[PDB]
Amino acid sequence: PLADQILAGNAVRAGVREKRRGEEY
Amino acid sequence: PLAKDLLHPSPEEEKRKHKKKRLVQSPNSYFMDVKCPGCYKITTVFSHAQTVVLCVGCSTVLCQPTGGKARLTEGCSFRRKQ
Amino acid sequence: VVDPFSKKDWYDVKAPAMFNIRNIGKTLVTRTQGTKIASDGLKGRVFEVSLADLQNDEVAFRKFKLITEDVQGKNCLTNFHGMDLTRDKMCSMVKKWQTMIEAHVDVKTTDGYLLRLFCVGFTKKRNNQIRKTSYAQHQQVRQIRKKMMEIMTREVQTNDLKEVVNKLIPDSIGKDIEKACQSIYPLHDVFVRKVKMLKKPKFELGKLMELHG
Amino acid sequence: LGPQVAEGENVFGVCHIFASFNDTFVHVTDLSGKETICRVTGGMKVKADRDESSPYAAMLAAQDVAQRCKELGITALHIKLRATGGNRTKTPGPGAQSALRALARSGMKIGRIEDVTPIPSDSTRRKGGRRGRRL
Amino acid sequence: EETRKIPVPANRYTPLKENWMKIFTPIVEHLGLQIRFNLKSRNVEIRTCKETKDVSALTKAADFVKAFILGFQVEDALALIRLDDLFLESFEITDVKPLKGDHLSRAIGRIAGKGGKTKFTIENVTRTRIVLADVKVHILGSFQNIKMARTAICNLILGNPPSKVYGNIRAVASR
RNA sequence: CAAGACGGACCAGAGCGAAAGCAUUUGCCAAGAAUGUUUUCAUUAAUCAAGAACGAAAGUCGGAGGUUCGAAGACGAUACCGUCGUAGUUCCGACCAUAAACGAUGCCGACCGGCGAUGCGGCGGCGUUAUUCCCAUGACCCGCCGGGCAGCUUCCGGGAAACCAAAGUCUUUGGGUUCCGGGGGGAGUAUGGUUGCAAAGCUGAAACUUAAAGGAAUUGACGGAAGGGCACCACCAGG
Repeated sequence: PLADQILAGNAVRAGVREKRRGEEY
Repeated sequence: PLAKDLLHPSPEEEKRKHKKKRLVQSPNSYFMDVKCPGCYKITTVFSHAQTVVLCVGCSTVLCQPTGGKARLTEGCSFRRKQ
Repeated sequence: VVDPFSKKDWYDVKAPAMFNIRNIGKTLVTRTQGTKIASDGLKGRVFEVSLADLQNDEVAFRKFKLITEDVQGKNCLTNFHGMDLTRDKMCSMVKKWQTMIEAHVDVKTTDGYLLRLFCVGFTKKRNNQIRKTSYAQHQQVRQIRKKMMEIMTREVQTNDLKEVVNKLIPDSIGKDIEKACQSIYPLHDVFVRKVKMLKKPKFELGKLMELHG
Repeated sequence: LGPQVAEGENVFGVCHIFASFNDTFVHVTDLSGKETICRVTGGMKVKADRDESSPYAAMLAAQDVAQRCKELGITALHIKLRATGGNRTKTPGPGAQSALRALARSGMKIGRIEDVTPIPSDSTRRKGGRRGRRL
Repeated sequence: EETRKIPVPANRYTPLKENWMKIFTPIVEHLGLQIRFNLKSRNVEIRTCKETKDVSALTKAADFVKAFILGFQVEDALALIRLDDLFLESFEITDVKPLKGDHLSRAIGRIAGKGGKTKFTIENVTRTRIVLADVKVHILGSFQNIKMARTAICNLILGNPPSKVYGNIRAVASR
């Protein structure tokens, strides 16, 4: 769809990235 | 397929073929006897006549030439001869 | 440095008596300042008016040119000048697998309005026809063109522009050609696509009163 | 100021929207076409040759002519589109559609759309050669 | 009450039948106009009702179905509905150079490209849409995108190889 | 209002013409293909050098007209573009006779596939329309025949293959006849002859030099190009 293509080209992608960084007894 | 007696064709294929492509060629034309409705005389007319043929006594128009067979006048009667 | 539209004033323009709706609108004309008179600038104005703006239930794809040449004290007075079809109708009406036949005549009427007709017709596909293309041969085209010439020539010439205009209102000429010409090749969309006005006689005022009321 | 017409009935005009490939003209006339009300080109709205044929210049032009005709008192217009015609292209550009939608955006009542561009029956040789296109 | 009528050709009648549902549902639901198919004159009829606001959408609605008349898909016509600045530009292939006979068909083939791919590429470059009629070419997009796609098409029919136009149109897309 | 130009859409798997080519109406003039034929002559035929007819566009001489476009040319920007514009483009009258003038494909003849479309003519046949037509006649529908035009396909066979219903019926080699080729350059060059006012046109070498020149399809590789993904031995914000 042309509306979807224009809106997605004018917006920013976000979301997916999983970064792995980093008592009872 | 690939097997048919060319010597003895059934009459519908021979009638269907072009007149020169028949096994022994024969014309599609014929001679016909016409009677004028205004009289009783009989006239022999070619089916594919190219000239206008007039009555010997009535002098009426019997047949009109067209591209193929002649156009007989509405009223004239005809019977195929032989 | 000063606005000209305060100097301007309005006139009201009415339609002739053939037409159900007579209010065809207003006109913005300069007042007379002694140099030029408003009438002389108002005695020649052509109006391209749709038919649906003239009658309530008529179609809109036929347009009439009406020429205003008289003023009557904030009352513009018009007369017939021509007729034409809309461009979208003319474009959609020429489709492909068919033949178009178009003809024209120059003809004189009963009251001096020498005028020209252009009419168009299209070959029609039959209801049981499986052939894609419905083309007429050249001799059929000539015979059809002849027949529409005599039909439109006879049913314009013997009448007056009252009866000519009321024939052009439902386009009885086109449907009559369609009815009388269907025996050579059946036709599809027969209309008088254009009427010109080649010549006019001297202006008379009583006939405008007959044309209006 | 304006026509002496009651509140129920509107007053009609017509609008020549001439959308050439270099600019766009907005000419408003009465039903005759002889007398002029307004005409606003894409050059008078932008002080730049970039946007002379832009949809933006035509939009500003249509807003300007709509507010000026409402100032004068014309409440309804017929619409007559036109392209450059003749040997060249016959279809109106985006400037014409921009001007049309912009003057309809002002709340002003729109009439009937007629697209009468000078389509030739047959015409003479075109401006380019045997070789050259736009680009 | 404002009224719009748009003619339909004969070859556009069957696609108008198979896509009628997704034509009137965007109009009556979230845009609110009256739709019908005038079957005698073969026209598309648009009317206002008492449930109309944002009157410009009226005009937009017309252009909506006009896009579907010109050969465009339904979703691109929805893109005319949703967006506010989306235009149609149309020109004939011969309006820019006189080509007659097989040369005109070859120019069509250069615009389309093998498998359509060349034409396809230009949309992904220019965020436009392109209809290739018999001789006409229709372009749907914003004004700068229309200009860019039109220049790409005109160079494609100058005689420039489609590979060169492919590379340069991928390059110019980045501005 | 006028001046010349051009006949769009309709316009096509189209039609016509020996080819080049041909699209506004109407009238006149002489030709013509195909079809129909229980007409006529009776071998009158096929192919062929010179020559002749026509021969797109451009172009050369006299006029007429110059609307548009426009080689040359003058300007502005940057060989590509824009403004103006000469010859030319148009018509008549004489020349020039070349085109990728293509099917890159002498002509005449015999045999040899399939499908369903089309144009014209002829033949046969129920039905629907001509405001139920009061008979024919047109328009459709169904089927056949004859030449055409043109698609899609084929273990017809052929071919180097692309492909081809001929480019098939060819080492299982002979239907009639014309031109023409013999590795690449030297070279369409020099010389001779001939035509043309001219430009040029037809014909046309060798010495010498070289192991190549070229044709048909298919992707293997290929500096690179476009998308993403991960990382403080990468970046942002910092220490």
